[PDB]
Amino acid sequence: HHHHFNLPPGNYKKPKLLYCSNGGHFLRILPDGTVDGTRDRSDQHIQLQLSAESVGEVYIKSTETGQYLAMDTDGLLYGSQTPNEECLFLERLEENHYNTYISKKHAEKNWFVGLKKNGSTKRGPRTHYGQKAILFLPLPV
Repeated sequence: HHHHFNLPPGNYKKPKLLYCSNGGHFLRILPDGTVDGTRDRSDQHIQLQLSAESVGEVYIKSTETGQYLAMDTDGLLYGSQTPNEECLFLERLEENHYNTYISKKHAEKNWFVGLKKNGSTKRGPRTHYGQKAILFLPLPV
């Protein structure tokens, strides 16, 4: 492991909104495969079904479109029509409270799912432990 194994509480039974502490955006996977954040709680593309692969590993799937959150080779989040290596994230507790999502594929590089204050996703290399951008709270839909 390149990362700790503090796991967040909760389960994957229900879809979640992934609310980002940073700008208060919900992670959104748009139908065209774009990923960003929106503050609009009624948005139909922020309802995400997480599911476990191995313990601490998740897929993050748009319930609306079926797209999997994925991070590509250059660290960009995208919506994938099919689950692939890029779609696995290490879901961890952070600051004893939040959820973070580390690209499994790029775990050694500490590439996280992150939203900027302006609602744009962070590119993997731009994310780091310590950032607000990487901190998510899974909220009930």
